[PDB]
Amino acid sequence: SSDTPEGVRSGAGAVRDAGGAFGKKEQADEERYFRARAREQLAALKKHHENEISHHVKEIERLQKEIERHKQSIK
Amino acid sequence: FRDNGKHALIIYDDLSKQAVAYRQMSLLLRRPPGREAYPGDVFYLHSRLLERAAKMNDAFGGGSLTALPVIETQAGDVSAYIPTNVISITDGQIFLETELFYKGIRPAINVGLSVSRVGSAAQTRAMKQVAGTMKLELAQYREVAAFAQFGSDLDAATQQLLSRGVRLTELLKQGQYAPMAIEEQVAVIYAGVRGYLDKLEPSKITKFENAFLSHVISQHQALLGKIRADGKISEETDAKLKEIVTNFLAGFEA
Amino acid sequence: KQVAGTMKLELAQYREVAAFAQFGSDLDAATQQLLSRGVRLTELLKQGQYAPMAIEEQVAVIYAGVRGYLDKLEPSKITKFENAFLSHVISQHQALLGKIRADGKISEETDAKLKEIVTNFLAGFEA
Amino acid sequence: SVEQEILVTGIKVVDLLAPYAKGGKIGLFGGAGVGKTVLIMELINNVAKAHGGYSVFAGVGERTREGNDLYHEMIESGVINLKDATSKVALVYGQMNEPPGARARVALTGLTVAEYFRDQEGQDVLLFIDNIFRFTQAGSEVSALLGRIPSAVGYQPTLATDMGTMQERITTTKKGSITSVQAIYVPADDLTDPAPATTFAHLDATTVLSRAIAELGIYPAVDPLDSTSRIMDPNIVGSEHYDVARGVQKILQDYKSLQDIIAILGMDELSEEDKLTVSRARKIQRFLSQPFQVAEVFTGHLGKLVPLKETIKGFQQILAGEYDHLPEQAFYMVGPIEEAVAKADKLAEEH
Amino acid sequence: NIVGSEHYDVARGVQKILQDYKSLQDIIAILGMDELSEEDKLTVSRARKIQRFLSQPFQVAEVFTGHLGKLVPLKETIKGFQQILAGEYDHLPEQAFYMVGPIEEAVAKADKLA
Amino acid sequence: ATLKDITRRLKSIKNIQKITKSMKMVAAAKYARAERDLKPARVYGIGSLALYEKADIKVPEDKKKHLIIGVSSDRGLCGAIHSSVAKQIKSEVANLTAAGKEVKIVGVGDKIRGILHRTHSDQFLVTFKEVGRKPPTFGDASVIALELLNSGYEFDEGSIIFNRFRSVISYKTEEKPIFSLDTVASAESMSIYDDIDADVLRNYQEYSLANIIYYSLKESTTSEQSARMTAMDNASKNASEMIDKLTLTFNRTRQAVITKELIEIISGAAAL
Ligand SMILES: Nc1ncnc2c1ncn2[C@@H]1O[C@H](COP(=O)(O)OP(=O)(O)O)[C@@H](O)[C@H]1O
Ligand SMILES: [Mg+2]
Repeated sequence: SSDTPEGVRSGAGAVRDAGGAFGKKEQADEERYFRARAREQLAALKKHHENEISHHVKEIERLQKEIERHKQSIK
Repeated sequence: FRDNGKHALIIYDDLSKQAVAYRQMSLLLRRPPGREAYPGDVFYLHSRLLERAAKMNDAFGGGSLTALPVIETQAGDVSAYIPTNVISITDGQIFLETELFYKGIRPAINVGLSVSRVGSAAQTRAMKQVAGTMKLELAQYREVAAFAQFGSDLDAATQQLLSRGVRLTELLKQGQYAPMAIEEQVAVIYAGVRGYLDKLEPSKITKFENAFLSHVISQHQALLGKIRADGKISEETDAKLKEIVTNFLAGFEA
Repeated sequence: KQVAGTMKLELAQYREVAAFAQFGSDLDAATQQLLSRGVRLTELLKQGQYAPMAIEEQVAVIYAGVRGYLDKLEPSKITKFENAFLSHVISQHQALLGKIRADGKISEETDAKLKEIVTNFLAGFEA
Repeated sequence: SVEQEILVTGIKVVDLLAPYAKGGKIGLFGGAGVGKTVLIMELINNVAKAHGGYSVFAGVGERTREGNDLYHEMIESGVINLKDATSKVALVYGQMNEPPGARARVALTGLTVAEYFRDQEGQDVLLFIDNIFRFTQAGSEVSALLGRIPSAVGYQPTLATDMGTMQERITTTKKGSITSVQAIYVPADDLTDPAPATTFAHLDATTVLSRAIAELGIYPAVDPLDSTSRIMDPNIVGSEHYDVARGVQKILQDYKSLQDIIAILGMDELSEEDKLTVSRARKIQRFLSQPFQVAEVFTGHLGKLVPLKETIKGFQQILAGEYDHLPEQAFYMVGPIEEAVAKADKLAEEH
Repeated sequence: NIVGSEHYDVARGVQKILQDYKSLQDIIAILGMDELSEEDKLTVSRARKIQRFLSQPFQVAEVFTGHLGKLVPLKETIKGFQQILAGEYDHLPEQAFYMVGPIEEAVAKADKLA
Repeated sequence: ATLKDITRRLKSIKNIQKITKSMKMVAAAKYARAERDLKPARVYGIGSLALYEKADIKVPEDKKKHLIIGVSSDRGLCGAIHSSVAKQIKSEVANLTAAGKEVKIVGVGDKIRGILHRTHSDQFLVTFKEVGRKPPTFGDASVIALELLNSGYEFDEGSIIFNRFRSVISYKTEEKPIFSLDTVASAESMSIYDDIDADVLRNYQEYSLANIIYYSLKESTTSEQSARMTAMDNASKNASEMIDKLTLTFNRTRQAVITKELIEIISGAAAL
């Protein structure tokens, strides 16, 4: 009874709207993934938080070389 | 009591039978029916009752009057006419279910849905320490512990947390007509959240509890009297309990 | 009537294969076509509030999508291309948006002239 | 008066997705226990202290307990002064221990004090009413005793007439203005009930609180795909505010089509583009939550008040990809986006 | 304290295994039996031996089906369910626990089919 | 029970009916390619079997060490593919470890290691991952056979267990033996066999290890796809029978609330 506007139809994202045993098979499945990516990315925050100083560091060295050029021009 | 100083408590068992005595009594007086032949003012029937449950100020006497209305519902449906009219008069609820009762959680309280406007959070000072962390460790459990079909293995990642729940779920079960005290509650809850039970088996924690509880009332009576008197679990009181659970765990099963 | 008889049919074939689009790359090249053409025609029909259009201008825009002059583009570049195709044809081709508003029917002498507008605009657009 | 404005309250769901208006009409929907006495007592803190004009709170049939907090929550906060004449609020209280003929006329004692401040004095007023469903519902308690045949589901046959007699006196004329905030109880979470569904036309702005969201800990509970304002318009709020809030709502409706796939295929079957959607959408969903100042007795956190220029900038970057390298627990219950990287460093130090 | 603490634990322990068969009927009907774990293919096969071991032939129903009405005593049901909960009969099929009296007829009906 | 609860449950299974009927059309194409690729590699495993017909070699009496290899995918929802291999594996290590030989298993793919990590958690040399998401190849069999040598474990007898694809409905789990020490590989049938040395038989048997894993990467991938088609048809037939029984309950429950609210009005007028 779906090929008619009078016959009722369903929405998008209604499986988790019921609250059955597929809505809790999916609410828990998402926590068993996005809890273990939360410590792949909590461990690599030691490195890249030092790398953003290393990039800044890189820039600093570059700018000091330019200064050096100007200082030699003056000389 | 309440208008003279003291503190009262009142249970209505139940309030779905004070409504069908109003539907019948006021149909034979020729009053026109509303929904489900209930009268117009069934909301006014329950509301003028449940607002006397006050808490007076201290320049009147300071007395209180709690109320615990019971409501029976049909087929566990909470969206009926007389349920929803009395959900929205009370500060908080305790949702008792059937699949909790039969799986084994007895008292069958849905601790997920049993919301409560906490009442200015007058839990008590020591229970705030151990059940503050318990509330979050159980909430962490319920998001992640509903598969019943496993394919992958993450014992360092997930299986440590869900082992803290079943030790705290099977701790929460109780008997009947034997209610505990609050410092006998702080002791048994201390041993669950502080990791001192993850080397048991969950089919032995209900056996672990009564052997623990009989040991502390008998041999450690001056310990529990410093939790009830001082209110809090102090840092030196944290020290003394650290041995007692481990001394008993050294010789529990032998 | 001339352009919507090819359009109402082809936006109806997209509705039957509209479930496959979520997780699909291992399908047939015909089914991967209906997911392509049907999502360009959906992007044409978007329209901002309080902007009614003249009739023969809509026969310009819909002639671009249903004939094949939008398949080689990106779907967030469809709702930009339509606005740039209209402002070029209002100003520099106003004499041909009154030859449909008078005659009514697209003759072949106009069906061969809009082929030399859309393809000679689809070159100098992507910049 | 025909003019529209904007109004900034400080909340990242109100100010981003359903913005208010100076003089508009604002209704707070949602069931029982979802957060309507908190969201209406937080806006009393935010707006009704930094305001030059006056305010009126009319209590139409609610708990007499909750009518003792707001009398004492605003004596210590300076809005009521019990010795001098510099108070800035007026209270009208007829509660749910009252016969149902007197719970139909405190809705009208409210907007008679809140009209002398608009018409007679040329001032600006704010109108706070909680709860306005008890005006309708206390008219169904004396319908058949008056002598009428009852209509559909049990309401009186004069529903949309006694309501619209009242909800047209709350307007902004050319002598003053009124900014009205009304809490609207939805009975049994049923929005298609005739008492709420005839109130969706007397209002400029709707903030609909759901319950399936506040069960996930997200607070304020406000539904992103069901709130709506009139001034969400690329000619009043600007064409940068508009492009953001029509991409937050577009990525949250993209989430629900994936949640039906996850329930069968599982999370580690999806492609690498659709995994990027769920991670940002869960980052956006957690970032819409914000610790209010009145949750300093419930949660123990500290309160935020985010300006509008930071709200647009923070959400613009999560959609771009400039925080794809963080855990989701940083974003839960922060203010600005610069506090959501000061948490991802403390989580990595205490690891 | 009334029905005896040994009986009370076979009572509440056989409702626990019966509820857990009901709480998976959404997934078994759609997906299949074959997408379950190994612990929850052992509250399914043990709670189908328990449902069948609650059907008894009555005395008044001999004239309908031609099967002898059986009366069991109390102490031979508690003893006969602890040997399905502990897991002693996990090799016998489920057609043997059906329409029998005391538990020794279940192993006898299992002895017949071979 | 009420009208809301019947609707939200019926709306859910109308979603699950679409998803599993699309998911059958996805896996009908994957099987249709994985039927094509297997018949080229059918003649590749013709050659290594033809070695053992003309020279009949067996495992003679006893070994000091052993291997067990079991292939699978990482993906679920295939019915009885993974438990038709793990339960075969536990049917042999019980049969072994009584003749005294030491056994150590390796499971390529995640789903074998998931089943056998609670009882057989100790006999694991290495584990693999990421099998069968992309189509399996021959360079994939040269990573299994190369890391199997960077292990130190001298192995003198082993076997591999895979599902031999029979038809669209039927698969058969079979076993095939592996002769890996040069002692058993140089026996009485190898007396006629010429110029290969002990150092050349070191070379030849090692290419057979990459070979015989490749023959079992082409069998267990077709059977894992064609049981992902048949078990999705039966989740789609079992959803059509659940909504047609829930439309009828919805229709009676719709009609019985029109009548219920109408008698509340008829009796509300006539009581005046
Ligand atoms: N910041 C918060 N956000 C969401 N809910 C909260 C917050 N702080 C407390 N709560 C809880 O949510 C409940 C909401 O109830 P309340 O808003 O007071 O009444 P109503 O039933 O009218 O919504 C309160 O009981 C409170 O315990
Ligand atoms: Mg409230």
